[PDB]
This record gives sequence, structure tokens and C-alpha cells, in this order.
Amino acid sequence: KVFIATANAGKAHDADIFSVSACNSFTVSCSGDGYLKVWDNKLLDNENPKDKSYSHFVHKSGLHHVDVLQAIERDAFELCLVATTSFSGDLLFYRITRKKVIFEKLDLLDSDMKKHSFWALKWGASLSHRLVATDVKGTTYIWKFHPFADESNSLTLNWSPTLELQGTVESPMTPSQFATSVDISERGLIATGFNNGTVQISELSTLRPLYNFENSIRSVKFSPQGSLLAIAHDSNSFGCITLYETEFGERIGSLSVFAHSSWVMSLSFNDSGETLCSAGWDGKLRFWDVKTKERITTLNMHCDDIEIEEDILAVDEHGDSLAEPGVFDVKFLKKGWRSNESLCCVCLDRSIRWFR
Repeated sequence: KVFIATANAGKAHDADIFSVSACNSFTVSCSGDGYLKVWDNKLLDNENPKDKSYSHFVHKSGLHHVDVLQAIERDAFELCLVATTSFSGDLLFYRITRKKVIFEKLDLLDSDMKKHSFWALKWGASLSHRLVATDVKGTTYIWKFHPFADESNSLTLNWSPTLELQGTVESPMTPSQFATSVDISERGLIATGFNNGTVQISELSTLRPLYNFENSIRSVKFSPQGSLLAIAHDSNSFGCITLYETEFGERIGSLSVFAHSSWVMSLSFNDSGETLCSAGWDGKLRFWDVKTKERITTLNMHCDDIEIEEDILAVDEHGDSLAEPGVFDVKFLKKGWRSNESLCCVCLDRSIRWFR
């Protein structure tokens, strides 16, 4: 397979772009500058992404994670939610709607929850939608989202959302350590990565530990099937991918040629679960055939890739070259989301890039 550049935005944020997510309607990025940025997916015949972009300030501590949920509520109510976590440990919620794109901050968490310092997060789309998050102390949280507070509000489509804590699962290790990453599968499995190289899988709806196994985990992603778990982890300055069968937790394989000459920062399975994209701090997006565990293609990121020459960022804050900017995050987009499976990544040169 061959992936090609379709659109990009240089100097997209005023600070580092740590995380990116997408739904049918739009890609959303978040940055250490404190802003969310929404990017229309229905972009035109090579039109400037920035002209179809909408920013919203969230928290001056900066944002390090963002995920978007988009569904229709019984052919009636368009539901589009963004969750993002800040460096202060806050976990903020915004409803998104369309003169054009509007952000509405939601008050969902109680006082008890707000004492935690949230890190990683992930929506579990459709009986109600779920959300999962970690905090820095190593605990994972599981909520159920409701667009309507009671049935009277539901019967009138009266927006009044709540978040109901289903419970938590705790960190296996001696003293508890930083939980860097999370995911939730379609089959109902939760996986949590930690900064000591450990990973604990728990059962959703039980919320009880099933098992675990043992340098820091950076990303954790269930394949769409749910039968395989890909894990990015540091290992003596290099970045490694280890695959695990998901039932007993046996390691079944790995991806190499180590996976990246520097850290593997993020993972993203395509829709079929056949391809796996690795985002690397070496500034590479490598794609892996999952079944044969074999590298298929590589995209090398360069600061001079930016279509508008004016917002090429060739040098960082200290004078060091951004010739090959590391990739903070990557996400596969479904077939018909962009204007044929798409992809999006965000890199150290403060750029966001769409492909294929």
C-alpha cells in the first residue's frame, strides 16, 4: 500500500500538539497552548485547513489528551462530545454543534472526581456510551454517559448530560505508578499502560482485573476485533511494539525492522485491524501488516512538507533542527470521513497532517 499527503497545517497551534482524534465531521487536536482546535473533515478540493478551523481555549496549563465521540441519538439528536485532559489534571467536556462550530463546556464531574489528576482518556462509543480515564496515581475510571438527566428530558430531546461513575480498577504494582495510557475494546475489555512497563487488562462491566504483564508504556490499543492488543513501550532509548493475544495475556509476537530507532509515541489500528500505524519520535509513521508482523511502508515526516511555505517551522525553541519532527500522535480515520481510509498525525514542528 501507498499513503500520500492530502492536506496539512503548519504552526497549527502556538505550542506542542500532543494529541489528535477524529469523527466523521471533524478532526480535533489539542495543544500545550491550552486550546482545542476543530478541523472540518469535509474539506474541499485542496483548500487551506486553517480556513475551516475553529479554536476554543480550555485551560492555561495546556492540554495533552483529546478524544471525540460522535453518534446520532435515535435519528434525532446529533451528539458530538469532546473530552480533553490538561496538565493541571483537569478533565474537561465540551458539546460541539453548528453560525458555525460552537463549543459548550459541560459540568459533569463531582467534587470527589475533581481531586484526581487525570491523564489518559478514551471514549467507548455505543447500552449508553462509556468513557475511560486514568490519573497519575495509576487508577483507571469507568463512567457511563447520558445525554439526558431523566426521561422527561429525553422525551423532549432536552440536553442535560450526566456522567455516572461505574467504578474503578487499581494498579497491580507495589507502590502504584503513573498510568500513561488507556484503551477500551468493542468486546468490552479495558487496558491500562503504566510508566514502569506494566500493563493491566480488566473486564468492563466487572471492573475486575483479569491479568497483567511486564520501561514505560506509551500507547495501548485493542485491534478492532478485540482479539489482539498492541503495546508501544520504551526499551534502552529505542521504541518497541509487542503484540499480545487477549484472553490469557500471552505475548504472541512483536514488530521490528526494535520497531523505531526512537520512542514509539502512539499506535493506531486501521478499521479492518489488518494494518497498524506506529508514530515515532524518530519522525516516522511506519505501517505494519498485523498477521505477518511485517513492515509494509514508511512515511518520513519533514518540516518542509508544509504546503504553505510561510508556516514551515524549520527550527525549535533552542535553535535545533526540526528537519525530521517527532510524531506525538496518529489516528486512522474511517473510509468516508475525509473528502480510501484516511490518517492524521501531529508532530513536534507544531503541525497537523492528513494522509491518503
